[PDB]
Amino acid sequence: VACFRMTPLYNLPTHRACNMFLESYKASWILTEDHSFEDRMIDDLSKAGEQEEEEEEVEEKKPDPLHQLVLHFSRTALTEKSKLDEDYLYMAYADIMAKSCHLEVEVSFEEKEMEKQRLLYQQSRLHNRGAAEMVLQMISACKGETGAMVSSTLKLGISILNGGNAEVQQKMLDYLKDKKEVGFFQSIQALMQTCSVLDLNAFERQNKAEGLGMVNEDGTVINRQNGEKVMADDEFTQDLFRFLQLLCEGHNNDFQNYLRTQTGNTTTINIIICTVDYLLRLQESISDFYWYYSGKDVIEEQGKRNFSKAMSVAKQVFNSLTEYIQGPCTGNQQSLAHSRLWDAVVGFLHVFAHMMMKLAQDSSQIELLKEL
Amino acid sequence: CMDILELSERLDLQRFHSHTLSLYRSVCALGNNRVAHALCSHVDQAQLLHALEDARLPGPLRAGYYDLLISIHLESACRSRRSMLSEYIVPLTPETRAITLFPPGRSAEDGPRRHGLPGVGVTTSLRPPHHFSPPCFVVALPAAGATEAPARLSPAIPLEALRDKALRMLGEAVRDGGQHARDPVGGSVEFQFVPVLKLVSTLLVMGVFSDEDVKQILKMIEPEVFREELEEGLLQMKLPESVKLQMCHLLEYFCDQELQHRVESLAAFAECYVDKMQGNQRGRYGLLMKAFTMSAAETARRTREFRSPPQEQINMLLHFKNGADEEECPLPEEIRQELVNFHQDLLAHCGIQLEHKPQSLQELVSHTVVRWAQEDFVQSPELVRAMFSLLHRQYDGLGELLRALPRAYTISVSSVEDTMSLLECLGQIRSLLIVQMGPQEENLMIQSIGNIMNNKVFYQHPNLMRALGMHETVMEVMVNVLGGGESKEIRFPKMVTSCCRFLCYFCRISRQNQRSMFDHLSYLLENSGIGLGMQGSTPLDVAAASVIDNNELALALQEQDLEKVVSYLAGCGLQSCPMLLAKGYPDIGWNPCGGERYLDFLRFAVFVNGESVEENANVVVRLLIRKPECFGPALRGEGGSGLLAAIEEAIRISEDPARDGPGVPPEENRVHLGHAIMSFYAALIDLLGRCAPETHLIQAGKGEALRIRAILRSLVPLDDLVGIISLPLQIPTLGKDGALVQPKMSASFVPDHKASMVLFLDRVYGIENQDFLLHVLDVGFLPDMRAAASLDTATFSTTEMALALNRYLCLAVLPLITKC
Amino acid sequence: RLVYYEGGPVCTHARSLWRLEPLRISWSGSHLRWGQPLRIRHVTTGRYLGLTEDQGLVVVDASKAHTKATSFCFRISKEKLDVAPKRDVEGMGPPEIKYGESLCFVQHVASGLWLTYAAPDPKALRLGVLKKKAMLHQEGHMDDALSLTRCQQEESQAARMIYSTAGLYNQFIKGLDSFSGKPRGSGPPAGSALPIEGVILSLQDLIGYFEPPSEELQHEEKQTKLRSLRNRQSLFQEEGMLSLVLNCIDRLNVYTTAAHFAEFAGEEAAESWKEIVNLLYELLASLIRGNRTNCALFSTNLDWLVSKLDRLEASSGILEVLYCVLIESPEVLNIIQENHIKSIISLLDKHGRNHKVLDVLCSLCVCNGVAVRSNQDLITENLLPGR
Amino acid sequence: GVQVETISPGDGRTFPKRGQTCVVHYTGMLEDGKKFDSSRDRNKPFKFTLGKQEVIRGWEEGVAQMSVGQRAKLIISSDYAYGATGHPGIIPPHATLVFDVELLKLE
Repeated sequence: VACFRMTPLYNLPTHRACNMFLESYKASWILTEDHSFEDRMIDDLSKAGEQEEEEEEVEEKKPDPLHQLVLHFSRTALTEKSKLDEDYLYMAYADIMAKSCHLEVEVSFEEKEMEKQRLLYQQSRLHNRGAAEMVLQMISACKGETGAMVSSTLKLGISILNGGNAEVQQKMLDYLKDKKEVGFFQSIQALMQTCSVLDLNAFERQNKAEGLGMVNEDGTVINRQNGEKVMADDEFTQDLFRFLQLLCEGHNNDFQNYLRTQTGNTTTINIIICTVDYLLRLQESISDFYWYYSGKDVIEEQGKRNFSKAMSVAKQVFNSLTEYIQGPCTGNQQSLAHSRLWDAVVGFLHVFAHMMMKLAQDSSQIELLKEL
Repeated sequence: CMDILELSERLDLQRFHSHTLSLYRSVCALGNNRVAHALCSHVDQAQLLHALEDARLPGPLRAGYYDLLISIHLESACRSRRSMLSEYIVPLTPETRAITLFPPGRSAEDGPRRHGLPGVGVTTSLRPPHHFSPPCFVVALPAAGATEAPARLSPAIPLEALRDKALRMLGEAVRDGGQHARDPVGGSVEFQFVPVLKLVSTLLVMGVFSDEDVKQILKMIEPEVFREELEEGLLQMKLPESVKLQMCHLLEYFCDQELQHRVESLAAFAECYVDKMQGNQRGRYGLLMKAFTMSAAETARRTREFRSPPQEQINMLLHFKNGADEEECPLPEEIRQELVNFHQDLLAHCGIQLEHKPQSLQELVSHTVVRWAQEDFVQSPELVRAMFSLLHRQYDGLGELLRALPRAYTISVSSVEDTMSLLECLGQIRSLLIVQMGPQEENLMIQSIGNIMNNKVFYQHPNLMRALGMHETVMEVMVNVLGGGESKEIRFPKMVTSCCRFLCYFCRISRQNQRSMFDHLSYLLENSGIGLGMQGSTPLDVAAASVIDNNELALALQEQDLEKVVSYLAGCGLQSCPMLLAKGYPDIGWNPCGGERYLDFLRFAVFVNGESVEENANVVVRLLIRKPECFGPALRGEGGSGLLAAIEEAIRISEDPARDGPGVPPEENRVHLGHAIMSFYAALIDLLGRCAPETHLIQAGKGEALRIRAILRSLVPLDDLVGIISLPLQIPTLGKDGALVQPKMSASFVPDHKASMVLFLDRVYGIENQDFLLHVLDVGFLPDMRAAASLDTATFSTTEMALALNRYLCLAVLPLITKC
Repeated sequence: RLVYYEGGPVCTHARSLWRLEPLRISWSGSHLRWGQPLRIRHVTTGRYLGLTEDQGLVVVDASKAHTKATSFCFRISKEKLDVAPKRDVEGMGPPEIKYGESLCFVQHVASGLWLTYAAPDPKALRLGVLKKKAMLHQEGHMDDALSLTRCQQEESQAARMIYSTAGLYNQFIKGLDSFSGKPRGSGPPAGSALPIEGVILSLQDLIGYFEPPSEELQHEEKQTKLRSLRNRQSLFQEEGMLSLVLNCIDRLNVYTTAAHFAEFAGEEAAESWKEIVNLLYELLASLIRGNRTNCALFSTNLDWLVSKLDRLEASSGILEVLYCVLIESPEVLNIIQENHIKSIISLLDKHGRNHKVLDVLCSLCVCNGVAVRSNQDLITENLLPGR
Repeated sequence: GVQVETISPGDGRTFPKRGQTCVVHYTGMLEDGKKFDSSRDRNKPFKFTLGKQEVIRGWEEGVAQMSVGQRAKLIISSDYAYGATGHPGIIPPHATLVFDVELLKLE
């Protein structure tokens, strides 16, 4: 019927064809075009001028343009306000700064060393100009609300902390212990609580929506093309826990203890226990998914993708806990021992034991078995 | 009197008069054109121009008079034009066809390396004109009633002379700054420059400057970069930070003009390219049809393209950026090459494709911003933000175009007039976002909404409406009005009803419109806590329209929104209506009207296209049982009388005045409590029946479906349904010497109440036993069928009760008997 | 007098602050230990948690707060271990109870009852209130344990200041009411003496306390100071000091001039009438300045403020209060009326060309980038055409 | 409404007729001498058509009485002026108006 009916492109009004062409050209030619300007922009902004012209006697020199930009965003974050307004300029410049730190046959030892030194220099460009303090201030100012602003802040923090940057870790810890503000960890705890897990109801709704076949043509309207409803914020969850891991990377004992107990603050939040709580939630969700798929002989593609996303988040959380406790941090070890980690481990052991057998019995799920 | 120039030494008078000018600006601020006309009598055009040109004026008074001129004569037009300037509705005319990225030349292959002068040349984006009225104070005052006359226009001032004076004043200021005199106009460089630059920027944004004027302004900004074919420009003059802020505003305008030129060039190219693609596809289809089935598989392969939707055809025909063969992309190479060349031109224009002098606007802006930041530690946060926004645009011109394109739209020449009218109406609505709602504003908003809904472009270009963001603007205005002083009552119910009706129509127009409004469901549900004061369309109605009969959106519905609605329903079931209590109604202890509204929304949420959505129905049933007060006092466990007893008590209430109304008819004969109670219980039974599972699920034996049906049967006994279906209805009769004695439908038991009972009986209990079928026929259905048949006389055929009975029968009863 | 478990914004207010007072005086600041008897004092009211036979668990006055009624202790568990003896020591002692981490059961020492929450209030949903009356019970519940949370030095200082200031201003109001309607004629004022010196010093101290931060300050520390000032304004308002200041202003406003005041309070008292009224208006302005929540309170009694604009003793202070209110609150702008606008214009007419009145009118016209057409039209109609 | 007092004489022969466009230059003052309007400030003569009710009644009658090239003073009572309502923000309620009107030409 519909297939028999012809819908040629040439039997269209010119203006409608123009709008369709603009959409398609934007999607396929402009969006796909790759232009790398972040490094050039950051280099231009970091370069100062005429230091020889003013020869400021005081060692304290005026900030250079990149420093002034970072200071402006720090001022915005420090302004007393009820909420942090979405700021496209801040998001764009945070993305530019994050991309400036690239983190790029077997590679030679000299090549690897040069790559490490280059990344260190790129991160120093930012954290010598207050980027670490700006990241902390923006996280505190987000006040536990998820969104593009906190996503950009977390990505920038990860970029400047990648490789366990000891100098950035020291700067962040010094700033936190000097300011003695509970807002930072309150915001972190709220974000962790808002992080989502696998939802079987959302999965069933998505399955029914995908199964439903609309009547009109695909081009005219959406055609059941909607964003994922199951663990839609998995990227943000991974970014948050990666940031927390990078704070402790390298067996940074001071930050490991600080994440558990903020001595100077009026109130403390146990980020280790918060992480354990999220892990328990995720484990229960994964157990529910396994029980849903236990009867079925084979796991479909969408179920496989959801399992993979949940397992990636769980892997990041486990790595974060390992980073918390390694060194060892005896305080963190005791906290975890008394926490609810054991129940999560028991549930994970049950899920692993049964999923290994189920996935081994079939060969189309080899990649999923390897990930598990 | 004294010379106003004595205020340079009389400082108290100077301060008082400057604050007086501030007060003038405040009273005419944000679109009060009537007050602007009034102020034209207190500060006339001659005074304003003389003050503009006066060099001895103290700085505060100079700035005050410049700002007063802008506020009285230019602020409203500038604001409306600025609101319009972020969108690109490009008509497909010869002028648009003639637009090219680079001016005709030979400097480089990807168009001449040199751009055209920004803001100079042909531009075709639609922008409604400026409207001004003469400032006359001897005309007869409108004899029309208050608030019915058309909105006042801004006072008129001669724009040609004003722009010439502004240009001359800017040139003189540049010369004086070069000279470095010891007595700057206004007492300081800032006072000399900032007012003039503000006036110039305002005029630029209004777009009253001609091409020659724009060329002069560009030369003043930078003589060398903007040379066509003072020796020092403004950008190298060592100016204060506020002057730099005004310079940033000018540069922002010119960058916006460059972006607009890029968008229009893209649209002009798109017209020709889609024309060529359509011609080529027509030729290819002709050739394929002429081919006499060389191969059936090949024929199907080729014809799949024409079977595909036009958007997918366009995507396939354009998918050759990285190279493709004639099989993948049938587009010929000579046509592919045009797109490749244009893409190269666009990248070159954006600078993405690659001296100590800038030589271009982008380079000039980048160099200037970086030089300012290097030279000084800038102290003004507004200045810092402006400079870095400009720098970001310069470095990411391509991203700028990408973000601008969603707001571009091409239209045929035939739609230009209607689009202009729609743009004027939308400009009025947008202007209403910055003013507290009053009677005149409400009238203007209603008129604008009516004009928009009458406009045909509103229906033919829903994508254009969504891009313009009309729905968001209307929703924001409505929510502002609702939130403002919501505690006492809802003011401007006519305005709220108009906005809600417009939004419902917007949802009905298109499925993408429905999804766009569905994205704001939580907002609408948040603001729908207070209702029933409008007596018409409400944000709850908008929310229902945003999901009605859309399976995708119904499945996308959120449990949180469902709980919010259920909590509203519980509150209605526990508390009485404050509006009714104020009007004097008896306090019955709950709110059947609001309860019914929330039940209606839930019904639309759970039932879609004649079938129950299990995911929504199970959630709704669980929420309702978790908050039993939602069922009303009758279905209350502890002391509930039961459904049948509740309906009978409601009938008694309706019969008895002083239990049904205030008893101390402006709208639909006020509200009647007995009918309200009956309607609430009918709506609840209807919602539960629609929540009942489907027969195919029941046969499949799903445990969840069987459990839900068991819960529904537990809630509603069958005997209560049969009793309500058996309750007698009032029938029109002839009496009092041929007078027609008719029941009041809005205050009595009606067949619509039995229809819900029939629906619940059919969907939850069903009829499968002949004895039960005969019993229900004998007690409930046959008497109503007989009444409907008896009302088929010439006197009673068209009565309200007769028509309601016909609807009830044909929609509930007869289909059930046919099934059984 | 009653005690509740409440979970709203009260967790940041001053009425939820308590002070733990061990029965000893020396080393009373030592570490708190399990089973150690102590009193629990409510900071803002100065009353002690206690058990009364007639009413049960209440807060009683210090006069009635004897040891048997008001002695409580913290217990790790509900077991019957009180048999274990406890002996005081000279020094900080062993640390036993931790902020946040430790869970404490509160037990009335004399009776052995446990501090718990009363049974759920009937028709709780119809109330719409989650407040739960607290009580002393023999058994209690499993979730009776409490967590002790520290409060900031600024918060505790503000609570104590609220207690003292409320006492002083209530005493002042009572003194004024003592002779409200009794003219002295020629003789003693015929009332109770007024704490004039204390009131003046307290008002000056509170004005200094609420002084806004200076503009020359750096952005970060200015923001911190602004946050602290907003918090302290909110604390005082929530404890009701704004209403107390308004009551004092009303009682003093009843009199038209210092001589009229002296006719009832005596010459010595009347010597400070103008100073006290000016200080009260200054304190009110300091309390509401920059605080939208405090400024919005005047949307209900705007007439109370506007009707006082013509008083000649504190014209500048009253105008400053009005300016703060109009700058902050759009609700006041929405409820403004033509008579109010005419009163402000009359201020212009009768007090001279003061640019602050023009500023007030501008603030009436526009607030937060939203225009009030009714106010604009009223000002235009009532101010311009006269010329 | 209106009283007309000549300031400078016109031609004395040509007078506006119904449906004719009068071009004038005017300055308006309140009865106490406060100026509130003037076309000379805008530098553009004011044009209006007789009999279309575009202007107040006092103007409609006074300009009709005037003659081409004539300068006159029109004293207009409140009822012929904006009257009780007035012109909010410009003319107070119940205001007598004084105008200095010159009839430049007829077209």
